[PDB]
Amino acid sequence: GERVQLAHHFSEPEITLIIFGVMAGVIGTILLISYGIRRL
Amino acid sequence: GERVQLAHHFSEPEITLIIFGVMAGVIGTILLISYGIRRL
Amino acid sequence: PLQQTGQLFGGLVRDIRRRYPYYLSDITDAFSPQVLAAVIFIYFAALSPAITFGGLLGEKTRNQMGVSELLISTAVQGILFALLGAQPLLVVGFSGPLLVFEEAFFSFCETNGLEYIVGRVWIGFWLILLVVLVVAFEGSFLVRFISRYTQEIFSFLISLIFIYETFSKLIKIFQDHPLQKTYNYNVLMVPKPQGPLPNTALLSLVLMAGTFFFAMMLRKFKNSSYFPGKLRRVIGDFGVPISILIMVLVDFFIQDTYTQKLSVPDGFKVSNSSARGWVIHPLGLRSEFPIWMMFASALPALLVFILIFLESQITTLIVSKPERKMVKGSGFHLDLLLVVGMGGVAALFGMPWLSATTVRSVTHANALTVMGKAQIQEVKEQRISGLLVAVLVGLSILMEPILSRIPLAVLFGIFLYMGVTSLSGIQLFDRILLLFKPPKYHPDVPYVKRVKTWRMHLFTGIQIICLAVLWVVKSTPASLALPFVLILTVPLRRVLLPLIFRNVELQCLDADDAKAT
Amino acid sequence: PLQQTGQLFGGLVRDIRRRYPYYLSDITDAFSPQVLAAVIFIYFAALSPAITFGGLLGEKTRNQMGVSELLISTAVQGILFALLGAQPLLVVGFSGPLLVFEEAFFSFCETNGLEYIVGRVWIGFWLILLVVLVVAFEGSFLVRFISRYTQEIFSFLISLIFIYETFSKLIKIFQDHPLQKTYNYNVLMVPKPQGPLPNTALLSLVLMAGTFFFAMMLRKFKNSSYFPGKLRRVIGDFGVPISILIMVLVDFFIQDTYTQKLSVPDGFKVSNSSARGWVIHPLGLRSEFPIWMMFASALPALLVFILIFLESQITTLIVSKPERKMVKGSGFHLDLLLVVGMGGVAALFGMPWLSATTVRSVTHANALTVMGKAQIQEVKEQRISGLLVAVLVGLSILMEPILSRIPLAVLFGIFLYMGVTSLSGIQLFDRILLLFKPPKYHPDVPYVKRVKTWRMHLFTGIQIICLAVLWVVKSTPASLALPFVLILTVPLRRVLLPLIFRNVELQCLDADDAKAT
Ligand SMILES: CCCCCCCC(=O)OC[C@H](COP(=O)(O)O[C@@H]1[C@H](O)[C@H](O)[C@@H](OP(=O)(O)O)[C@H](OP(=O)(O)O)[C@H]1O)OC(=O)CCCCCCC
Ligand SMILES: CCCCCCCC(=O)OC[C@H](COP(=O)(O)O[C@@H]1[C@H](O)[C@H](O)[C@@H](OP(=O)(O)O)[C@H](OP(=O)(O)O)[C@H]1O)OC(=O)CCCCCCC
Ligand SMILES: *[C@@H]1O[C@H](CO)[C@@H](O[C@@H]2O[C@H](CO)[C@@H](O)[C@H](O)[C@H]2NC(C)=O)[C@H](O)[C@H]1NC(C)=O
Ligand SMILES: *[C@@H]1O[C@H](CO)[C@@H](O[C@@H]2O[C@H](CO)[C@@H](O)[C@H](O)[C@H]2NC(C)=O)[C@H](O)[C@H]1NC(C)=O
Ligand SMILES: CC(C)CCC[C@@H](C)[C@H]1CC[C@H]2[C@@H]3CC=C4C[C@@H](O)CC[C@]4(C)[C@H]3CC[C@]12C
Ligand SMILES: CC(C)CCC[C@@H](C)[C@H]1CC[C@H]2[C@@H]3CC=C4C[C@@H](O)CC[C@]4(C)[C@H]3CC[C@]12C
Repeated sequence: GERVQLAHHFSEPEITLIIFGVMAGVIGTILLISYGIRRL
Repeated sequence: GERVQLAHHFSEPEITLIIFGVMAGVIGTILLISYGIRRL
Repeated sequence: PLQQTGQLFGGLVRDIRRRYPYYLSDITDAFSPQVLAAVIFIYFAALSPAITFGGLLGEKTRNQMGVSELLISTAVQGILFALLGAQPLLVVGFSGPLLVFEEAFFSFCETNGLEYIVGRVWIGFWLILLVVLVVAFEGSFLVRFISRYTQEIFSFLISLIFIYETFSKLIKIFQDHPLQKTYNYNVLMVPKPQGPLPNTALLSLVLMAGTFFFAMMLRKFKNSSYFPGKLRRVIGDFGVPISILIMVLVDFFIQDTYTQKLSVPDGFKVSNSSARGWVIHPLGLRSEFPIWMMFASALPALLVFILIFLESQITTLIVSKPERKMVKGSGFHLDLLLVVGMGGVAALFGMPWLSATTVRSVTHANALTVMGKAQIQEVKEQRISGLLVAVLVGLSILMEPILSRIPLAVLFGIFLYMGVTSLSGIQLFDRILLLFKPPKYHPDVPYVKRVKTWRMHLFTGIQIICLAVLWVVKSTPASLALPFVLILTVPLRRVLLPLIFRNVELQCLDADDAKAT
Repeated sequence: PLQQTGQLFGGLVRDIRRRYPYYLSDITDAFSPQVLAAVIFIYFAALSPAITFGGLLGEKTRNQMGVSELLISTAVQGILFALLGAQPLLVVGFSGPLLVFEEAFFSFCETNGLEYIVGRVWIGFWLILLVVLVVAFEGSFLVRFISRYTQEIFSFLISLIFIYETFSKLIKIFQDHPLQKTYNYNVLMVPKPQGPLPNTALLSLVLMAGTFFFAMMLRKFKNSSYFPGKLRRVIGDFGVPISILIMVLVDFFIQDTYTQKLSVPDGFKVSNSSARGWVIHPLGLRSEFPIWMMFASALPALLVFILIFLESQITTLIVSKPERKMVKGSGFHLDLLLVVGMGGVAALFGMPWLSATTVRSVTHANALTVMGKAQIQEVKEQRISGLLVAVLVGLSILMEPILSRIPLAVLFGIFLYMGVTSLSGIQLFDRILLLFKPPKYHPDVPYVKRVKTWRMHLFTGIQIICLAVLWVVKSTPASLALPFVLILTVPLRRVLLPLIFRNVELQCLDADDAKAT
């Protein structure tokens, strides 16, 4: 980025892909729970 | 008046009365002449 | 009112019998707040031009006639005209053509080594002779040949001149204190600033714009549908005093910035105590007055009589149209006699002769005009308003602490308001507006629904050429020929216009009461 | 548009099918000069608040986010919203509550030793989670309970706030350069003048007043009967650009006097290159970002979502009323999804999140509104205007020599014009005007002819109390609670108001389409 930045295990695209995958998993879990409810 | 003014034989009221009397005489003469015309 | 009886002083007697029966109403009809608001309006509207013309006269004639003499003459003639006049709504005061004539006569007296004030005395002596003959022989009956054409041309020209002078004063203020990057913070202030000062011109512009905006907004609020009707009309009548007070307070609470204030003389004394006294000898002050100039004063007397006659009679025609709901009568012979006789008498005391100014009288009439449920209903025709205006003008010297805190820019905005409001009733200004409008938006008026559009536009354009010609003459050293060129419009209407327009077209376009033939 | 389908993403799909068939018309309907005039209007109307808020953000956050990031985010989000939105008349830009939240979050991060920009990244990440759940569960259907009451209260309050800030900027300009008798002519100018300067505040006031006057006069001239109709309407459409050009030329022809101008950054670079880059690591830039704040950021994300949701949805309700002749439809699900998702994405790049501002979108809708012979005729509903505004905002950095000659006072007059023109369609403003009118002058409208005068006045005064309460909240450090107090008006309409008013009175006073029950 700019000047000196702390070096992490994951780069920015990797960590943002992981965060987006976790968000998508949470959204899918919530939608599946909502689909399960209102039917039984 | 003010400061030093030139001396006159007639004062201001006297000269203005004389001038107004001459003017009134001229006006009366003109009126009498106009009365004479438009009749004969 | 303009009929010829054939009797000596016939018009003068008829004027007295027409208006003086309404003398009791001319005092009891002033008991209303609108009259007081009109008094407050016309007090400034007549005082400020009086101060300006007195200063100009003092600077141009070495203070032989100045602010004090003009103020005293205005007060005396206004009081006498309000008490004895047949059209009390006229405001008699100094005018531009009078200043031009005074400049020319002072130049003539300086060139020939004559006494200027004594020459004025002899002119005033010759003025009394002319007016008495004209009144006795009913010379005011020639005013009936001054139709709506000449009246509206004169009114539009005079309003344009007033607005142009109002803007030129602001231009002069901006020029005297230009917007500069740096200024001298130590500049002598007495009697006037000797150098440019910061924030002066911009504050003057702000004050003028705010005064005009507040006056116009309160005038629109009068006809609006807000507040109870009584309170709404009371506030609308006092729109100009409220705007003046607001802008005066605004300038008062800005201490640091300098703005020019109203300046009045210290006391009731002649402008130059080293030149003349209160009564000027007709035979001369320092040197004996020559006999030849006593008879030679008739031609300047003729010019002054022509100027005063045209101004006063056209102003009386404008303010006393039947469409203005004036149901009390106007006297052409009595007002002319009073004005010219008072001028001739005040010439003896070294005081300037006055005339019925058009803008001030039209503003006085409009400030007393009552609008009913858009439509003119009545006019507060009374003598108390003009009498109070003249009394306050005379007392303006003694109320210096009040006047010394009033800026000129406030009065500039008031002048702009007067100029824009004096154009309401002029059909020439209405037909000028129709030049920029499509024909389908033209109003339901006799000169539109009975005349072709291009014919009306050509008739308006002929009037515009006359306005340009009169404007050019004013901007020339021979500006005293303006009354003659103005009179020359009457042959244009009565002779040349029928050669190109039909009788019905001229009746619709030039109507004495806006009638459809 | 506000119906509940019961299917996941049901509102999102219906909004797409409602508007995207009109996508071809969304380009062809913009081939008109009024669209170009609206572009020139909204470009400045969005650029100047963007510059001001960017400067304030840079001052309040130590340049972590500043003018350049805000401009880039505004351009990108405006382009993507115009290309993909369902109501393209909305203007996406920064707002005051967002600035307050940024202040609070920067203070919180400084107190707890947290990296501000990484916290913003995590909040924006939490923002994307909230909007997807709301859109999928049709959470945008709850806006149907926001009737005319809350909408008009919010619009009136926002317009009053805009006018108040516009006047306070001029007050601050006057305070920076007070009117003084003496000035220091040796004042440093770079970067800004460190001392008072003459003729500055007065010239700013003159420029603002003249800009407002010209804008209002051209707005009147649009509906006037002068000139040919096509040319007159073309001139009226370009009234705001014409006023801006006239006042800019007036200020340009005054070289000596200094006036504050627009200030854009030199290039497309971050405000502080020593703090952050274009892409911010979610794990931290300098210090390791703790895990607990990654979950604790949901509550500030909830607050941001509430603010953006209320602003955008109430603005969409205002701009899409049936009385505004909107015949193309609006999307409450698609627009909210796009706005919040783009804000969350831009948060990852260290750029501010945006919302559909009320005043800018209302002005954009009004600038595209076609007026018939009093009655709204149609609205130029198209995507080209907002796209061009966003493109010009992005290109504002490259055109500094053009923007550097435009004073802020001209923009102040333009903002005053926007504020006074944003109160047209609000019935609350109309009923406030009826408080100063006699009952016989009230118009023949359903909320007057079916409701007693004092009942309507009490109903209006209840809203005035809500306006005062909302104004007091903004003047407190807890101004982020303004959306909650605004929401509290919804129970007032449906719980407390029926306890004092009849059903017909509430139907007439709070009508979805201004009907007589
Ligand atoms: C400060 C003012 C007093 C504050 C106290 C507030 C209390 C207060 O002022 O009510 C009294 C009065 C109500 O009485 P009301 O409406 O009957 O009075 C009518 C009103 O004066 C109209 O203006 C008149 O018509 P116009 O104009 O001549 O054509 C009309 O005369 P007419 O033709 O029917 O015979 C009058 O009847 O005022 C109002 O008009 C309401 C607007 C008040 C707005 C006040 C906003 C401040
Ligand atoms: C600068 C333009 C050229 C100048 C050269 C001057 C020569 C010149 O401009 O004449 C052409 C044209 C005349 O044609 P015309 O009067 O028929 O034009 C009408 C006019 O445009 C109205 O505004 C229209 O109504 P609206 O507004 O849509 O409701 C009306 O349409 P409609 O509803 O009846 O069907 C039009 O018919 O101009 C004018 O409009 C007169 C005022 C011009 C003012 C003078 C220019 C200052
Ligand atoms: C008052 O009048 C006197 C004389 O009429 C003026 O004195 C003259 O001033 C002008 C201007 O320089 C010159 O002609 C002479 O200096 C003076 N001439 C005589 C004969 O005295 C005096 O200036 C006037 N007062 C004011 C204020 O202008
Ligand atoms: C850009 O950011 C740096 C730090 O990231 C700022 O430097 C700080 O400035 C403040 C203001 O006095 C002080 O805390 C220190 O001088 C600096 N702190 C550190 C840790 O270096 C810098 O001021 C920012 N740039 C601007 C224009 O504000
Ligand atoms: C029109 C008015 C002014 C009247 C007409 C003026 C003529 C006809 C009259 C009126 C007053 C007269 C003057 C009155 C007094 C004097 C002083 C005397 O020692 C010589 C004659 C002389 C100078 C007169 C000359 C003629 C005169 C000027
Ligand atoms: C609402 C959105 C942001 C998703 C919810 C965030 C939570 C559930 C998840 C998303 C991604 C996750 C991170 C992914 C990777 C790592 C690196 C590891 O060395 C420490 C834990 C850490 C830092 C995780 C912490 C928990 C985390 C932040």
